[PDB]
Amino acid sequence: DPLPFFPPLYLGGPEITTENCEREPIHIPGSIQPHGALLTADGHSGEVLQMSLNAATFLGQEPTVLRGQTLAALLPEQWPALQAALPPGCPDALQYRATLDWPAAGHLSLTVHRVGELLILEFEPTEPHALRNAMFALESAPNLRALAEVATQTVRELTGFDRVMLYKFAPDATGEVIAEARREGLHAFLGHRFPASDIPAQARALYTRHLLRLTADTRAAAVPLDPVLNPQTNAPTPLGGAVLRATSPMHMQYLRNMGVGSSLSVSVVVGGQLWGLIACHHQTPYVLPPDLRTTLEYLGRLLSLQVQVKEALEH
Amino acid sequence: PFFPPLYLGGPEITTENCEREPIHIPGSIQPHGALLTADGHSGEVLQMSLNAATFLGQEPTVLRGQTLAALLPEQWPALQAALPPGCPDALQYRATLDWPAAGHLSLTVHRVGELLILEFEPTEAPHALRNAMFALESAPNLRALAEVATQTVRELTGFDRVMLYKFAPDATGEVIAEARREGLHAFLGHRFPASDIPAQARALYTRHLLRLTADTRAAAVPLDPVLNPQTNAPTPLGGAVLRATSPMHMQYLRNMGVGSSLSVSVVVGGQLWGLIACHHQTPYVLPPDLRTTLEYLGRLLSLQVQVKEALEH
Ligand SMILES: *C/C=C1/C(=C/c2[nH]c(/C=C3[NH+]=C(/C=C4\NC(=O)C(C=C)=C4C)C(C)=C\3CCC(=O)O)c(CCC(=O)O)c2C)NC(=O)[C@H]1C
Ligand SMILES: *C/C=C1/C(=C/c2[nH]c(/C=C3[NH+]=C(/C=C4\NC(=O)C(C=C)=C4C)C(C)=C\3CCC(=O)O)c(CCC(=O)O)c2C)NC(=O)[C@H]1C
Repeated sequence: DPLPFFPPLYLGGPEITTENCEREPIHIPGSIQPHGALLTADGHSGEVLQMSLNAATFLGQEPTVLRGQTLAALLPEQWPALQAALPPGCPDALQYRATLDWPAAGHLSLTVHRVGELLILEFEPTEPHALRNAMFALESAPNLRALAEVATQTVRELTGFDRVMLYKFAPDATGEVIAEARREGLHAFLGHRFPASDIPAQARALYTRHLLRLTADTRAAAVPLDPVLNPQTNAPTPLGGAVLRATSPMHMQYLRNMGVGSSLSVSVVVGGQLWGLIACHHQTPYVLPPDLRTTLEYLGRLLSLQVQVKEALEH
Repeated sequence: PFFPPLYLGGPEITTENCEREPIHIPGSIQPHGALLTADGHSGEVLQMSLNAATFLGQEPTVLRGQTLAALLPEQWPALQAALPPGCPDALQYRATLDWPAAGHLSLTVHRVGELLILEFEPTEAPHALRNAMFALESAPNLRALAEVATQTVRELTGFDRVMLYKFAPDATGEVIAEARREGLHAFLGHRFPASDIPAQARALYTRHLLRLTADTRAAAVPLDPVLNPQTNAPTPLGGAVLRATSPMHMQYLRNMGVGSSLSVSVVVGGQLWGLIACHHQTPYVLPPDLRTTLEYLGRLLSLQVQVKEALEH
């Protein structure tokens, strides 16, 4: 039965069980994963409102100094570019990316998107023809099976992940692994099917708009935003669109129990519906840098197109 | 059918027989790169472009005996695996060579039956592609998508004019969006006859998704031999971006005052929906890595055109 979200934990909401699963507000956890930092800022003035508690250590500045400046002063070269790329009223799915040379922290990748009157800024550390070669190989795959196999093998070669699967949703939202590339010694998930509740209906809705989520370390504690609520609204900060967003503790338990230290998946979206996932596992924690993740994002789109094409060749 | 090419004493092309010029088999290439053909098994260099000596820095005869194994040691096994016998002519493999004579070359290979076609071009060596991808996806409708696409391509390439050129059901063409330098004629809204891109050119553009005329006044460079030794027949060059352009079309480009031209096919439901069409007033060799960006954009636009057309119908 579909039911509306509970309030999050920090607003006195209940703790989540196998029973009320589908009502966790996974988009507003009030916290981020510790391998990057996040700031929120007023979309018109550029006043800095919220920051992750670890921000001082990524950005090399005291909180009170950060919060006491506008983005115009903090990001003089990027602030006008942000404002042109992310105009008021734009969708929350639109992202702008730049690379910064920050004194204390080396090269940072900056990813920005806009939710209403809020700008959300994510900072992460950042670092030949493999993509072009893959694009052509995908297109020349003769059928859906060969496409799925080429796609899994390519992603594994690009990333070094221990396991890369192509998980396909059935009409009842039960899923099935239809191809996989895996490290020697791992047991096969190929052909196994998993119940629909493994990915509850509110996650699948989110996965249709924001096409990549990840869990870099399934044992890492989440880092709170400070303050936790958006001071504009005294309400929760929407983090659906932020890759740094904390993963559900239900899903992190489900991962640790499998022996997985790192998770990542890309949505494959066909005709406006979530067709399936490029899901990846690593046994140890593992951070895939932003520019490599971009390659996977591009492959997500290519695969969406090629899945349509291969399936049309099939009636 | 097709007329024989000129160099096999076929008729010269006119506006009476546009549909029959065998543009895939011109027997020549554009001079900003070099092309070798080679045997699929032996790696034996069978044809070369008369300009190969320039790019490769090799005494002419040296090449036309040697083997790819010898000539490209690191690459030759990769090719063997990447382009297995029986693969499609559409499948391409690329690498960057740090080659003694020329700082860096791009190498592009595909296979047509028993022949490997190798293309060499100068090359080199950020977020504009990722930023463009998200911009295309958040365009609210087909019109805005067209506008974003043309603007994005112009910004990435510096081309004087970028158009989105949409085919009607009878293959009449219509410019539905345009991004252009100040002080050019506007082609926005204009419609053109089907014959401007004849049926044989459209079919070849459904399979091979990018072509260009880097300089509308440059002479083609012959293949030597012109005929493939294997077959004593013309080498198919349709999958080669170095292919000499139709003189008919070079005449069209010159009459419009274009000096450099490039287009990318937008393919939806197995059919040619339209083209990203680029003009420059002067000669312009777009480097391979930037062309790759446009090739990606072509696929992304193909996806988004279907998405957007579905939310009208
Ligand atoms: C009470 C709720 C439970 C639940 C919730 C849940 N699951 C996700 C996300 C995912 N679950 C996945 C399931 C699988 N991963 C596999 O490898 C296999 C099979 C071999 C299955 C069936 C997957 C792939 C995801 C996607 C995320 C990822 O790739 O890591 C969420 C949403 C988490 C988030 O985005 O924060 C939630 C709430 N899962 C259960 O099993 C029950 C107990
Ligand atoms: C006897 C036939 C003639 C003919 C042949 C022909 N045309 C092409 C290719 C193209 N024609 C194009 C037409 C236009 N480009 C524009 O910018 C506009 C409008 C402002 C039009 C109408 C285009 C875009 C192409 C594709 C190539 C490109 O991007 O430049 C070919 C094939 C060329 C080749 O691949 O070698 C041929 C044989 N053109 C005529 O006008 C008639 C008289």
